[PDB]
Amino acid sequence: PQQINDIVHRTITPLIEQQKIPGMAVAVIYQGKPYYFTWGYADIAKKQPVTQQTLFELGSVSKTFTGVLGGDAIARGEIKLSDPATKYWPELTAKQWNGITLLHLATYTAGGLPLQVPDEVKSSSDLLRFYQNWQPAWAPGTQRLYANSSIGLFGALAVKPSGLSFEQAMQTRVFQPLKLNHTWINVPPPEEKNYAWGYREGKAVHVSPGALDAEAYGVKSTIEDMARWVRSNMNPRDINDKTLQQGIQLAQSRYWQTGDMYQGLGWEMLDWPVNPDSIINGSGNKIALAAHPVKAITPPTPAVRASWVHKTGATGGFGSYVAFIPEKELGIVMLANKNYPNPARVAAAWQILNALQ
Repeated sequence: PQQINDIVHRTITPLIEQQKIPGMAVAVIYQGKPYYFTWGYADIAKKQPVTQQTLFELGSVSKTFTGVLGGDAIARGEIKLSDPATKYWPELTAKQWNGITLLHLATYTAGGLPLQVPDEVKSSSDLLRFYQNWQPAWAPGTQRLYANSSIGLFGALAVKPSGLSFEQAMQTRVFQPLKLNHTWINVPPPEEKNYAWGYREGKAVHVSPGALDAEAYGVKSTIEDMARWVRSNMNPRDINDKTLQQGIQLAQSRYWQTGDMYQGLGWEMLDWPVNPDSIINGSGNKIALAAHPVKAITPPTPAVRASWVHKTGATGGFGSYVAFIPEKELGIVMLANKNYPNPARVAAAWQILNALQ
């Protein structure tokens, strides 16, 4: 339908020009079906254009994969969200960890875990020392403070019963069943040809290694795989793998309320129809990174199909966004090789999906 083409070109074209994005890929999901768009260059210098094969850094959109992998392990009976973090990390003996559960880690409510794992942390002993000496600001379950060190630790612990590394657990239990065949945490040598460069202040960059990077911001993927990721999270019931179907549903359950937003595992949700000012303003880092009081939802609300489900992600050189509405079979993936302001991403997505409603 040419309607989709129209609304996308009228929305994304000025976005690209205004934000000076070198390359971009967009998928709209309309009635379940993907429609693809690509602009500009994956590699400016070599004049390599963006394609449907082009790999982008997803940044914190990675956390949605981490949430779903966590859900899958719950469904496997390997972990429970109410389990204490120390149950999977006996060497973590510090006083302050007593009441902190997996749920808290996964939902940024452990009590003030920092945004980033410190650059100094470069070994297993370094990472233990980091968490051993960490001193919470608040009691568990009182404040949401968005943080890589929180959901990152959730991911590393959640796979401990499987006996597999986070990376292999993720590939074998999530990517592979969903045929995300060009989705990587570590881009192998034959695929690096497809790996876009990111651009920051004019320079070409790739995300640097860091502790817990795989769990928090380390996934790379194509627009096609990302379209498949969205369709899967929109309709888990059409997936063969039953623990994965169940994990997908657990990640969209509502564990907390703050303002108009509900916290899932990785995913964040709002009731649909949604107030556009709310998600646009909410996505800006002055709000998104701020500490906010939370309201426990007990029992956690089963995945609500009348939802706006969504996640932003950034690295130094990349900016990504994913949003969908299960009840409407409507969704969008935006991948760009420049990190541009979150509210601009959400405004563009809103205007596209609102026109298609």
